Amino acid sequence: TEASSLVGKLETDVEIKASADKFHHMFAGKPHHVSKASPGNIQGCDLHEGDWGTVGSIVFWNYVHDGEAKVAKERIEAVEPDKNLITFRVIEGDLMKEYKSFLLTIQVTPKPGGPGSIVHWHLEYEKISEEVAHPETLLQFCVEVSKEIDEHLLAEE
Repeated sequence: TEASSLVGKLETDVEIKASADKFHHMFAGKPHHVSKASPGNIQGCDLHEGDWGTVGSIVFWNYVHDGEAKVAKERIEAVEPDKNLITFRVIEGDLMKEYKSFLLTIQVTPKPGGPGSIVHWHLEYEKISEEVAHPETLLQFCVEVSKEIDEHLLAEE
């Protein structure tokens, strides 16, 4: 049958130990990062608290994973402050070579109970063609972010 509509989607739910409240906390102007010992340290402007206006925000997340420098190129498409929702748009052209549009939305809310929060991954992507698209790659992207963000929040106060 193939992707008859060519739009494909995949939805997965990852469980985290990180509090949804503690995740939601990143949308506030204090995630803990200070330019200290800097009376005028020139190295560019340190990436601080979001002042990009939330929607339309383009930020880059850079991390080292297995010795490789991994960077995520993203654009905020939509954010629910009350529902704790964040929609990521792919901007990287590399991923655009398999999907002519890829949108992934995550929502972190309490689900098992209390601090137990589940991250709902909602992925929607338009196949350029079937053999061209590889659903595998999105899941790997999701899992590697899930574990990082969870542990990064656990690693912090």
